[PDB]
Amino acid sequence: GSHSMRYFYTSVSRPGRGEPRFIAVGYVDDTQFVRFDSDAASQRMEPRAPWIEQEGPEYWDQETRNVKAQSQTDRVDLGTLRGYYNQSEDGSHTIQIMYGCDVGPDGRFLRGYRQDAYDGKDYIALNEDLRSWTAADMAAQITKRKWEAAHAAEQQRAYLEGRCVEWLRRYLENGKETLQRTDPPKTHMTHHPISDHEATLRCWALGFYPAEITLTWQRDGEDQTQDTELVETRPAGDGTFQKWAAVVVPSGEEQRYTCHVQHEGLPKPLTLRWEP
Amino acid sequence: MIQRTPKIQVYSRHPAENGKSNFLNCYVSGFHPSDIEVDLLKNGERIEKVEHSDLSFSKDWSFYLLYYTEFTPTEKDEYACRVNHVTLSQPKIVKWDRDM
Amino acid sequence: VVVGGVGK
Repeated sequence: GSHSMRYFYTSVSRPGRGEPRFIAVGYVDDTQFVRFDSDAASQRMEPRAPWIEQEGPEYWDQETRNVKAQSQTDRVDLGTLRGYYNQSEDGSHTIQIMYGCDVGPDGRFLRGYRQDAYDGKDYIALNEDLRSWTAADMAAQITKRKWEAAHAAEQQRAYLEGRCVEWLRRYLENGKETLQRTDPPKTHMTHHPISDHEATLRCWALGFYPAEITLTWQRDGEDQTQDTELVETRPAGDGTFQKWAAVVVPSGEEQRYTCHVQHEGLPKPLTLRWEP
Repeated sequence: MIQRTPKIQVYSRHPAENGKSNFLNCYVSGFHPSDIEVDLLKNGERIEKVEHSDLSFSKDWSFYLLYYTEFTPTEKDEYACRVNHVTLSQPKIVKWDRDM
Repeated sequence: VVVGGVGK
């Protein structure tokens, strides 16, 4: 399959409570492999997956230096953006950054991304061509002009097409025993009467990786949305995911309903029907 | 500025069997800003030593965290997740239902 | 790895 590497940075100002809280996490697909937390005792980039632990001391030294430098840029940027939006020195604000690259099954570059937020809203984004920016507002237009003048796109493009894909390929090789797994969902259905005339059918998917999955209820082969509940896909905390979909049905009509399960790890999609 | 209220799911890592060791999870997602208080409750009392995942966020910039503890479910013990967040007027409690 | 930054 295709693979992705993504980094997620959060910087939160806490005026009068010291420098901003900076948290960085790194993912390959849905697997976290590193973290940095400005508040933690180590002051180091730290491993969060077994297959990254084999990286030598030079890896940890350089990752720590680079992520600390980015936490300092974000600290300065919180001050600049507070200025741009004419905000009080007293309020807490948040910068978020997501960047990364996708590779195909051949390990070759497909796409790169870099997107920044302020207070939970789009601020500035690197365009698909990795040569130009989209600003969300007039403050971000100021950033866009500074970034055009500094040729910031060129540095992002060189990383995203170079070190990003090169190191993603290396991680996919070092972690191949775990990162190339497709754990199919283990499924079951439950039945609970709600009244003398209605029952809940709940279709379960457990123990699957990656997270992407579709659960659909049909009645007589037609997609149902009314009287359904679909929960958000959730982590089990063991490297797998869980999801369920429920439908409320008339009592004695359970057999008209089918739950369809689609996942990368299934040779063919599964269909479950309430089996008395 | 925008804020977003936390979504909460409370569930076990494996299907619950009375007397068998398991993990109790409270998955808190869709919230902004990042500052949040999450307690796991056993019979209305705060469980100590609860751990959580590293802060990350979704496509819409909203945050998510997994809070978890090792536990042994029994027939009579009730578990819940209790969340405080700047967006809530009072603590939000979700009780653990074994089939949710 | 992380990227090798221009102030906003």
